[PDB]
Amino acid sequence: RVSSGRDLNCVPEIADTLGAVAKQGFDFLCMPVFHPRFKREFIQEPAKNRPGPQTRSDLLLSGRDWNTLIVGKLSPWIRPDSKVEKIRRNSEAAMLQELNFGAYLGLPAFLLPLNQEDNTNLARVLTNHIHTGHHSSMFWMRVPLVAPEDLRDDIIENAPTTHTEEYSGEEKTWMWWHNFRTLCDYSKRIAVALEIGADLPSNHVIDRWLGEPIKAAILPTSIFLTNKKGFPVLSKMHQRLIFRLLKLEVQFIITGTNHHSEKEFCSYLQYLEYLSQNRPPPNAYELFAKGYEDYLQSPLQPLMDNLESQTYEVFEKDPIKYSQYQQAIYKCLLDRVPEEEKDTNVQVLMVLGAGRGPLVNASLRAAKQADRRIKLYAVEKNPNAVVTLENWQFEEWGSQVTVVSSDMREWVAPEKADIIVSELLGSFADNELSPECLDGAQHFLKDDGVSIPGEYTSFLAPISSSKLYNEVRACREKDRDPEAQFEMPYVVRLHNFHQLSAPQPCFTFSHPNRDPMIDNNRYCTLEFPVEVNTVLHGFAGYFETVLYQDITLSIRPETHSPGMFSWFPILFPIKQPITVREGQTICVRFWRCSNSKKVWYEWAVTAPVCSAIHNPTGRSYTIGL
Amino acid sequence: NLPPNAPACMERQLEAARYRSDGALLLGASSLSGRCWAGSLWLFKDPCAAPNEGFCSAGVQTEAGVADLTWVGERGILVASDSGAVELWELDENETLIVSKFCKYEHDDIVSTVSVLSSGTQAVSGSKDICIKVWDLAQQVVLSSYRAHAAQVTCVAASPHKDSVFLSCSEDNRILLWDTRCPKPASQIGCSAPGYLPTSLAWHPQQSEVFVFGDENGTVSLVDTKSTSCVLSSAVHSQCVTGLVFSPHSVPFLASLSEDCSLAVLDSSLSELFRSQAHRDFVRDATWSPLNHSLLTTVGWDHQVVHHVVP
Ligand SMILES: C[S@@+](CC[C@H](N)C(=O)[O-])C[C@H]1O[C@@H](n2cnc3c(N)ncnc32)[C@H](O)[C@@H]1O
Ligand SMILES: [Cl-]
Ligand SMILES: [Cl-]
Repeated sequence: RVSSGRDLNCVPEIADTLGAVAKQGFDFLCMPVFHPRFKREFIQEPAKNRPGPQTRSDLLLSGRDWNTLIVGKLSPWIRPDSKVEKIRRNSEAAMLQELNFGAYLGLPAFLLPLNQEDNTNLARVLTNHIHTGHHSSMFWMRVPLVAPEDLRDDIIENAPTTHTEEYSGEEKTWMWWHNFRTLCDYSKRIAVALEIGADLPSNHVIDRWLGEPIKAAILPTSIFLTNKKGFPVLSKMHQRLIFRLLKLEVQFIITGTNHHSEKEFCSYLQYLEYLSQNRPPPNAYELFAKGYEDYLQSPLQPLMDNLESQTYEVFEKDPIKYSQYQQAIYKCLLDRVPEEEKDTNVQVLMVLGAGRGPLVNASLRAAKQADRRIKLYAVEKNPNAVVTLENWQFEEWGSQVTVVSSDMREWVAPEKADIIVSELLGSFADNELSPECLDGAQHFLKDDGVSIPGEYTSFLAPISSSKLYNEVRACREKDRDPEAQFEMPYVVRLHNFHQLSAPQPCFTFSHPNRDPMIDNNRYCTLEFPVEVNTVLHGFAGYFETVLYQDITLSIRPETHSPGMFSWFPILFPIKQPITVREGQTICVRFWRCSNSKKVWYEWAVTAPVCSAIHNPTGRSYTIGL
Repeated sequence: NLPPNAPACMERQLEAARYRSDGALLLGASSLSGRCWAGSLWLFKDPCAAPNEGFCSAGVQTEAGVADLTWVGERGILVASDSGAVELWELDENETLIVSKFCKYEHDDIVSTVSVLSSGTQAVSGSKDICIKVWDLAQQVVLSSYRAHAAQVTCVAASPHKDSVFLSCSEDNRILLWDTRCPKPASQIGCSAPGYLPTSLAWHPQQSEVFVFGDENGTVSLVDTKSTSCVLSSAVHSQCVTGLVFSPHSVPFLASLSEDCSLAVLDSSLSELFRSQAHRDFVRDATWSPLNHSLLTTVGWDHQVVHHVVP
C-alpha cells in the first residue's frame, strides 16, 4: 500500500493535530518546529534579548512519536542567500538553531526548500550542520517539477509569460537540486521531496529526475480533479507519474487545505490507495528482483572460488534457463543422428562445469525426447559439488554418466566429444571466463563437434543514476585504494536509473574457436547518441547467447528471455560523473585484458569529455584464471 | 471584570492595532510560542486601558494566529489566519461579544495580509501560497483567484476610493498595480534596478495615483504611479519596514514600523520628524486616533500598547 504524510504550516495544538491526521489515515506529519511567523533576532538589541520560550516543549510528545511521526519544516523566513547581509546572518543562526532542535528531537526527516537558483549559503550551513555530529537524520529538499515563476498566471499586462519552447530552461529546478547536492558533496542524508504541480511539464523535464534520490512526492490538494460523484481524483498523466513513483516506493505527502469541502482529508489518500491497489501485479522476475533493487553485489567467480551449496540451489530454480538448454540439446541430437541410426549411434555428450547436475539431467530429458542414445560425462572442478554429482550418479544416473572431478582445462579425456554443454556465463557473458575454460577443453571435442552454447555477446548501455553513483561511493574500504570501488563491476538489479542510449554489442565469443592464434583479449569503441540533458554515472552491461540455432538466452532488456531471473545486470561505474547535453555522443572504450594468471576489464569515456582509464592493469579488480 | 466569552489572558504577540471611526481600539494577537499556537480578537473602548484583559469591551479566541487584521465597517473584523482561512467576525449588537460570521479555508498556506476595498463589500487577501484572492464579504465566497506572483505575498493594499484598484508586493521582487477592469489585471510597476524586496505598501490618502513602499533593507520610497520611476527615498530603518500608515491630517504624516524595534514619523519629503524606541521587540502596527489626530498608537511583540504624542 501507500506510506502517506500530511503537510501543515499551522499546528495550534500538537497533540490534537497529530491525533486528527492519524484519524485521517496519515502515517506521519510535516510541521514547523518553531512558529513559521516567529522571526528571531540574534545580533541587534533589543530584539536579540527576546524572553523565552523560543518554541513549544519536547515534553509535548513521546520520544517514539518525535522519532517516527514528525517531519520538521524549516521556517520560511530563513533565507541564507538573501541579498541583505543582516538577513543572511540571522537566517544562518536561525537555520543552525532550527536544524539542531530537530536533531535534539531525533526527527526522522527535516524539510528545506529549494525555491531559487542560488542556495550556496543554504548548502554551506546545512553541510556544516551535517559535519557537526554523526547522525542518521534525513534532509528532504522540497523542489518543484516546475518553478513557480514558470507556472504563474498570464495576468501581468507588461510582463507576459514566455510562450516559446525553452528545453533547458524548463529543466531549471533540476539544476537547483544538482548544484545544491554537488555543493553538499553527495551526502546520503540529502534527498528529494518532489513537489508535483497542477500542470505537468514536458516528459524530458520529468525524466530529468530519473536516477535521483526521491524519498517523497508532494501532492497539493489543488492538483486534484473532481469526479462526477464529487470525490478528489487525478488526470491520467498525473496518474502515470504516481505509478512511476510507486515503483520508487516514495512517501506521498498531501499539502494544502481541503477544496473538496463535501468530503474529508481521507479521500485524497483513498484515491492514492485505490491507484496503488489497481496497478499491474509483479511478474515472476519483478517478484524475485524485490529486495535486490539497486543493491550492489560482487560478481561471482565460479572458476577462482568454489560456489556454496545454496548458490547452485538458487541457479537451479531458473526454469526457462534449463527448458532452453534441454531444447538446444534436443535440436542438436536430431541434426547429428538420423532416425535410421537412432539405435546404432550413441553421442558422446560432455557437461563442462556440471555443478550439482542440472545440465546432466537436461541432457538426459533431451535424449529421451529426441529418442536418441547418449554417453554423458559430468566434468566439475568444485569438489563439494562433485559430492552431489557422485551421490546422484550412484543413486540414479548409473554407468551412463561418468562424473569427472577435474578442471576441463587440465582433464585428459579417454575419447573425444560430439557435444560439449556448459553454463559458464555471467551477466557480462564472458565475465566468468567461459572463453578460457572452453578454449582449454575444445581439444577433446570432435573435429565436427557442437558446443552448446555456440556463441555469446555482451552489450553495454550508458546510464544515469546519482543514487547508484553514491552507493558505489559508499563502498570505500580500508587498506586499499580510496577509489578502488569505482574500478570494479557490480551485479545489481538496476532500478532507480535512466538508460541514456540503446544497448550496443561489446564483446562476442564463438565456440569452437577456429582461429590458429586464439586471442580472448579485446578492444571496442562504442558511440552512444544521447538525446537528453543528463549526467553519466556508468554503463549497464547485459548479454545474449546462442545455445543452438534459434534457441537463445538474453538479459538485454529488449530481448529479455521471459521469466529468467538467473542474471541481473552488471554495472561498470566511473569515478567522476559526466555532464552530457542533449544531442551529444557518449563515446566509451572497453578492453578485455589478461595474462596467464588473471583476466580483467579496463574502460574509459572519451566523449563528450575524457575520463581516466578505469582499472589499469587490473589493479582494483581481476577475475582469477 | 472580563466580558462573557473573553479569555483570562491575551497572547504575548500583538500583531494588529486598529482605531475605529468612533475611537474604539481593535486588537489582534497571536501565541507565536509555547504549548498552544492560537490567536485572539479584542475591543477596547478605552485605548489607554489596553493591553489589560479585564478592562476590555469585548474579546474572543480564534483557533489559530492572527497574521493580519482590518476593520470591515464599524462592526466587522477581517482576519488573516495561519490556518489559511480568511475570517469575518461580527461585533455584537451591544458590542460585548465578537461572533464568527464566516471561516473560509481557500488559501493553501498562511494568510499574511488583508485589505478591504473602498465599497466595504469586497476584500483582497495575500498568502504564502503565492495567490491573491478577491472576496465577496456578503456572499461569503471568492470571486477571483490570482497567481501573478512567483514567491509569497507580503502586502496587499486596496486603493482608498477605487474598488478595482489595489497594490500588492512579494518576495518575487514584484510590486503589482491591480485593476479588475483590465483583462490582464496586474501591471508590474517599479524603478530601474530590482533592488531589495518590497515589504510594505501605503496608498496616499489624497493623491489617488501616489503610494509609498518600504523594503527589507529599511528604505522608505515615494512613488508616483504615472512617472513609474521611484523619485524619492530614505533609509529610515536599519531593518525590514513592517508597515506604513498615513495620519488622518489634511496633509498626512507617514508613520513607519520596523523589525529594528523603532517607530518613525515622516513628512512629505520623507524627512524624520519623530522617533520612538518604546518597544523592546518588533513594532507590528500603528493607528492614528480619529479623535486626536496628533495621537498615534503602536503594538509590538513585547506586549506593549504604546500611545505617542506627535508634534
Ligand atoms: C553453475 S555454473 C554458474 C552459472 C550461474 N547460474 C551464473 O550466474 O554464472 C558454473 C559451474 O562450472 C564450474 N566450472 C567453472 N570453471 C570450471 C573449470 N575450468 N573446470 C570445471 N568446472 C568448472 C563451476 O565450479 C560451477 O559449478
Ligand atoms: Cl520549493
Ligand atoms: Cl522521474
